[PDB]
Amino acid sequence: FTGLSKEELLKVAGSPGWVRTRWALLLLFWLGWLGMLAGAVVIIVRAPRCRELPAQKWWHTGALYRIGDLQAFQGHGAGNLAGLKGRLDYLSSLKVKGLVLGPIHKNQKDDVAQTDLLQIDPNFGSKEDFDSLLQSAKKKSIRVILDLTPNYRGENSWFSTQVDTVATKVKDALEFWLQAGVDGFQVRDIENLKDASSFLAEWQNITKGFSEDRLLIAGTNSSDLQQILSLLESNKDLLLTSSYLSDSGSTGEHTKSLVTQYLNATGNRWCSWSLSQARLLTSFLPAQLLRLYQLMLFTLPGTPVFSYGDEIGLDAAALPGQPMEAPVMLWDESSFPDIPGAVSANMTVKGQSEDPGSLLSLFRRLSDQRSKERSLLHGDFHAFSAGPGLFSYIRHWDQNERFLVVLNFGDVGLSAGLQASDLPASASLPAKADLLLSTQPGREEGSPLELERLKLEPHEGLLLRFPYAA
Amino acid sequence: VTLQRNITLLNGVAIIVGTIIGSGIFVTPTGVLKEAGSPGLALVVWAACGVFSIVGALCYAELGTTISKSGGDYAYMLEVYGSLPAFLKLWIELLIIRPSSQYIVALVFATYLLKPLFPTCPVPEEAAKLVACLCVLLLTAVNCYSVKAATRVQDAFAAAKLLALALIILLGFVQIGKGDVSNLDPNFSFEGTKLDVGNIVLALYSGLFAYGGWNYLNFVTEEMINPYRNLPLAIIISLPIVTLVYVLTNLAYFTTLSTEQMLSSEAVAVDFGNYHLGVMSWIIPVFVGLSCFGSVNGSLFTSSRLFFVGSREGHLPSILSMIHPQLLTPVPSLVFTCVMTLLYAFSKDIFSVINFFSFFNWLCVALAIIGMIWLRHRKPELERPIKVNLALPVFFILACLFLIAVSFWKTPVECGIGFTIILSGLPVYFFGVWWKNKPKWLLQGIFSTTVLCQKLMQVVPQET
Ligand SMILES: *[C@@H]1O[C@H](CO)[C@@H](O[C@@H]2O[C@H](CO)[C@@H](O)[C@H](O)[C@H]2NC(C)=O)[C@H](O)[C@H]1NC(C)=O
Ligand SMILES: *[C@@H]1O[C@H](CO)[C@@H](O[C@@H]2O[C@H](CO)[C@@H](O)[C@H](O)[C@H]2NC(C)=O)[C@H](O)[C@H]1NC(C)=O
Ligand SMILES: *[C@@H]1O[C@H](CO)[C@@H](O[C@@H]2O[C@H](CO)[C@@H](O)[C@H](O)[C@H]2NC(C)=O)[C@H](O)[C@H]1NC(C)=O
Ligand SMILES: *[C@@H]1O[C@H](CO)[C@@H](O[C@@H]2O[C@H](CO)[C@@H](O)[C@H](O)[C@H]2NC(C)=O)[C@H](O)[C@H]1NC(C)=O
Ligand SMILES: N[C@@H](Cc1ccc(O)cc1)C(=O)O
Repeated sequence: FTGLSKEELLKVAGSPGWVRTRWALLLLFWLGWLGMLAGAVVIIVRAPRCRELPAQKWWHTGALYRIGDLQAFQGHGAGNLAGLKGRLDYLSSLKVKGLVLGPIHKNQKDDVAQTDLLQIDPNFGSKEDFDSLLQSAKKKSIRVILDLTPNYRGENSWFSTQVDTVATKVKDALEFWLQAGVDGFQVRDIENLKDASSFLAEWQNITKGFSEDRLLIAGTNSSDLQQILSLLESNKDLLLTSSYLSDSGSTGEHTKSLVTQYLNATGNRWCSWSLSQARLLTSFLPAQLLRLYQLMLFTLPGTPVFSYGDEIGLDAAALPGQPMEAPVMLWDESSFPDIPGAVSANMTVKGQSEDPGSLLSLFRRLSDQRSKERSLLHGDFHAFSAGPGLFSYIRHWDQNERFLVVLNFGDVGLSAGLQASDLPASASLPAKADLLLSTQPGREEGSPLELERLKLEPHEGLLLRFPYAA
Repeated sequence: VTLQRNITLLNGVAIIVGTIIGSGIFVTPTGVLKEAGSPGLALVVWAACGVFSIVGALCYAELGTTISKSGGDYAYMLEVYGSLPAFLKLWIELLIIRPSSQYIVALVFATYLLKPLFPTCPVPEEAAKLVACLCVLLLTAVNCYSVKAATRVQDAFAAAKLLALALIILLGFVQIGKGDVSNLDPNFSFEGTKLDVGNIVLALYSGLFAYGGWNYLNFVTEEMINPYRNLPLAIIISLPIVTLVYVLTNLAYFTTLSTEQMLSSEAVAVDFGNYHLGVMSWIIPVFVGLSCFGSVNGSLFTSSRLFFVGSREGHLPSILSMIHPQLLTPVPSLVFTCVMTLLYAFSKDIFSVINFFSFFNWLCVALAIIGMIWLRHRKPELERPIKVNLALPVFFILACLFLIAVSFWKTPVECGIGFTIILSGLPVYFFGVWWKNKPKWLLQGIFSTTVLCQKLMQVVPQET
């Protein structure tokens, strides 16, 4: 009811000069469409490409959990092999991708003739129970690594006898246990095994001969870099857990030098980060540094290996009358029958599980972040200089959220002075960054924080993040 | 000169199927499993959502057969509640809802089409925007050219998306029939009744996004051949097929990927294709993009018709609802819809207006069904070839009221902002529609603009 009708429009809209404009506008529209398509094509072509994935294995994704003494993990009571089915749920909580069970084979004494790595010791259980445990763990997406150290009851890892017999016996054991369905092996105290390099290479070859998702782990006690490197001269894909890192490197500069030297010497290859082969973190660190080292080990380029109870900080100096190698796990206040009441409420797993400022919550957050972020999964690592006593580095893979870790190992407060001036332009740190967490409560989370006036409290760590910006 | 009746039963079925099956089935299952925990709970949520959608579709089928005029869900309110609520709904529909939805679907199409080129690094936005704009322009040009071509395109793309879903079903069946699964008989493991209903309803909420669009056929009524018989038959054919296909697709998803893999995924279909194909795994994302393409068409068409009706009642300028004498298509309405859709390419927070308006659909549906019941009570003289038994609409109304209460519960602040935006539509109504005795210097300007647009587009007013 507003405008011309059919007849008037026919009269006034058919003249030349009004039909030319319609065709002209149609051609302009089609030319604009073609130009937009050409622009989109040239933008797509002139763009950086993605970077191919490095084909991560199952043990490249998260941390490893070690259960040295199986009897003491379930507290006072039966140490039957099936009891782990009640605790396995917890492993998933911690989001650990592995589980190194202790030696469960027959072992009388240093007599090699009566010790066989084929039969499970009757105290722990039976073969059917082990198969049930393996199947349940596989259904839970948690892998199992079996320790095959012959003489674990004795002081010496081996029987001090002639090597070849023990080597043949263990190499026979690997085949049977692989047919059983285990996902990896571990051998400890190889410094007591003469010519261990050839045996380790042959065992790695026979383990890889079954599948490419089979792991072999070796353990030493030597902190010498050259001795560690000599073991890996003939082996490229062997995880060697050693006490190299834990050599009283409390100060930040020494720790940074150790990490950088090891990474440079190994050729930036995949490694395992731990403080020892069978010892807890507290055996080498004071109680004031446990959070710092847990923040460190969950961000370094490798597989972090933690012993059982390291998520809540067990120690053998708080409960007397205990072995130095097999502390009892503190599940509840009834964990320790002796001295009935010495166990407090903050030293137990259930007490820390509800406290948002305990070691357990920090461990859970770090394990969740490590096994989910691609930069922490397989990102490049670059450490840069800072103040006198600070360890500062950055993780960046291709284009994902870059991570920046700053640790203050000094006993007094100090600034940052984050003067890099040498990092590649692909990962240059910006003026502002977020804050995932801090070791010491008192800092708001998520809020962007300027990295120019960074003040660090004594023994504090920061896990800032920032996006990729070319 | 009118709009010809050239939509058959197959075309209506294709429209409904293409609109419902978009990108929800490839993304939502992650959220459903996140808020449900156990696979069996997710399956029962999807089944319940399907039943709820079937109920609503039957109600709307009866309502649209009772009132056989286009611009559904808006013409019903115009006839029952009057002119002011109808304009209040139409203003919001043409201002925020439709352009944002179309642009979001176009962006999803653009991003998923280019995914094989950049499998890991994110697709650049400066090319996704251009691809989305090209798709919108091409589809609006196709719609402007003819109506039969649009129906053919919709049929082809509905067939394509059905074929993709069938491929997923066959892959899942091949996986499950070759041996162990260990993901179906312990289905109630980790059966999370977290906060009891306090979370369960939220799970249902997520499923609803996958079951949206069953009411878009009512937008294009009085353009179908024999609507009285075809309108309910198309819905009856479409809805159970969609429900069964969705359930089977979820089962196939669960037969391959673990729970932790699913909650850590951003696109379940992409991971499914990567696992089951390895090589030629780009097939799964490409089809997804194609699906979105069809959805865009299924939107634009309907949207145009809505605005067409919006101009016949005087709520919109008379330039709309004008037909090309030869092509017999509403060119100005389609042009306006395309311009409004493209105008949202400059918004950097497009994914927020959906959160702003999440209660608006349920409120409109509840109001329409309440008007259905009131019209049945007060005017028992109309022709009702289909008559759903009572106590069904009242339960659907109760469900819609609970749904809008949940929507307010989830996020109150932008719900209030949406209330304010809706209330902002009163001055425009009182200036444009209510004010008749306009100053003489405005009527001449509007007339000149309309005449210029007519001469540019060669469109004549509709005559009956
Ligand atoms: C281990 O398997 C490889 C491949 O068949 C062979 O030796 C490898 O390659 C060279 C040549 O002998 C050796 O120096 C490496 O130590 C072997 N790499 C491995 C462990 O795969 C040989 O058949 C097997 N035995 C040896 C020598 O390790
Ligand atoms: C590993 O630690 C043990 C002590 O736990 C030490 O082993 C000594 O090795 C030297 C020869 O290398 C010998 O004196 C004995 O074999 C060990 N001495 C002892 C235990 O009295 C040593 O600390 C480490 N082994 C090394 C690298 O020598
Ligand atoms: C140790 O790693 C460095 C890393 O490049 C290798 O080259 C050194 O690079 C640093 C930093 O630019 C400079 O001091 C010299 O260019 C090199 N000095 C060193 C540390 O040697 C180096 O070749 C690697 N191995 C050695 C020989 O230490
Ligand atoms: C467990 O937490 C309590 C609560 O703060 C703390 O108890 C302290 O014990 C230490 C000795 O290690 C002493 O400083 C005081 O007896 C307590 N100080 C307080 C009340 O903070 C301590 O953090 C933990 N208890 C221990 C380790 O004994
Ligand atoms: N069904 C659409 C989602 C949708 C939601 C609301 C609609 O109005 C239309 C569609 C999809 O699965 O992608």
